[PDB]
Amino acid sequence: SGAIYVGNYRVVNRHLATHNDWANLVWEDSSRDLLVSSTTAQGCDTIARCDCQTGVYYCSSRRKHYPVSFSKPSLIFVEASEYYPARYQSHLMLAVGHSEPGDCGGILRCQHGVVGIVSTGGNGLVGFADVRDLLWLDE
Ligand SMILES: CSc1ccccc1CC(=O)N1C[C@H](C(N)=O)C[C@H](C(N)=O)C1
Ligand SMILES: [Zn+2]
Repeated sequence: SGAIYVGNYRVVNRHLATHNDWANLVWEDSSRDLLVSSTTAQGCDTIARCDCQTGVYYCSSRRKHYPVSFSKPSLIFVEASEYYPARYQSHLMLAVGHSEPGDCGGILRCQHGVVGIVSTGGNGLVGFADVRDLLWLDE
């Protein structure tokens, strides 16, 4: 679980969005596993606008932060799951690091701000949905 709170927006994994997220929907994209809902309170986070490929992410299944080197956002095949058919997920960045399904929502940050959230993983891999291209999150 986890979310980004920026301005009057809440960014979550689309597959973990609540009934309240859908009732306050701003934008969603199944191919990216992202959903953005509106909030009444002002957020605590800021978004990176950069091309960093290193950063630190929070791993709830270890209660720890880990440093990572990750690939640039790209179209990657993700096998069928409880929430999606087998498909290509876009804007996904992979890295070597521990993750389990419940780690989705953990934030990845670089020196410039929030980069994205955990969205996929595997046998010693962790994948992050990028948010740096969503320029409208800052206005
Ligand atoms: C950190 S996730 C992880 C980690 C280790 C091993 C397996 C996973 C699960 C994972 O990769 N999923 C893909 C995700 C998606 N973005 O399509 C939907 C997730 C779901 N709950 O249906 C399953
Ligand atoms: Zn950066």
